[PDB]
Amino acid sequence: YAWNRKRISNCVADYSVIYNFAPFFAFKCYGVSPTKLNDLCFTNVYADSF
Amino acid sequence: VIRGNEVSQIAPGQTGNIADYNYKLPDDFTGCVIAWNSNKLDSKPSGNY
Amino acid sequence: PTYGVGHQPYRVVVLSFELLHAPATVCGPKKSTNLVKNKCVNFNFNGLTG
Ligand SMILES: *[C@@H]1O[C@H](CO)[C@@H](O)[C@H](O)[C@H]1NC(C)=O
Repeated sequence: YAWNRKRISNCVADYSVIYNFAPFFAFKCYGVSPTKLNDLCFTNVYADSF
Repeated sequence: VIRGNEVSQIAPGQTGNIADYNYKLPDDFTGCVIAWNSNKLDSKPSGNY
Repeated sequence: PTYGVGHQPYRVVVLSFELLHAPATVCGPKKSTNLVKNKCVNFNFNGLTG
């Protein structure tokens, strides 16, 4: 009910360290694919943790 | 033998670490992939190297 | 063994069948039948029906 939102901006994002940081199975995306996240890029990224 | 994060990487049309440098499958691949956990046999308390 | 479920070792066996172009060598368990001719029959030649 009090989920924390973190704004990510003004940096270079590498998504290959997400597997090193946390022990999960599926990097379940909806509008994109996991293997193509390092090529194209966005405006802002938000992280919501609960 | 691979890690648990990269079991889904053994598929036609994948990129990254295993699929680009170690084991690549063709785009028109026909066949089956069988994967199961082997933490009992392929792991050690000191670290399996 | 103290790692998470995403960092466990996994054994992977990949079976790679190739479709039939040469005469077939490996085939599943099925009983063969005598060959009949000049009759409207259903046939099964090396897995393809008709
Ligand atoms: C998380 O951070 C703590 C403190 O910096 C560190 O001891 C720990 O190893 C980190 N976890 C991972 C998986 O790197």
